[PDB]
Amino acid sequence: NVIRNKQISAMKLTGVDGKSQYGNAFIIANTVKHYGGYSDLGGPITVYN
Amino acid sequence: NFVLPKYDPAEHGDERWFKIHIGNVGGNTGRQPYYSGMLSDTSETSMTL
Repeated sequence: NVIRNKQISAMKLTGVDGKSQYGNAFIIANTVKHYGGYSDLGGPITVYN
Repeated sequence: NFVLPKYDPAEHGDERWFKIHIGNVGGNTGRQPYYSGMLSDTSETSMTL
């Protein structure tokens, strides 16, 4: 789905904390659909540690 | 089993490929190239030798 290929890659990519961010609680989206924009590329979706 | 860190241009440098070498075996104490791999710049690499 969108779920794996987007949100788990969000899990894999990290930031300032220094790799890791593992074991943390995330508030993600159930289902995500196109809304608008010029051309529907990979598109912005975020997840929150 | 070895897990190798995500590729870093600073720590690794020019090349994302790596050479795993073997050491104290037989009568040769120095290095012998034992394996080659390609490092992942999106996640850490898992392999069993």
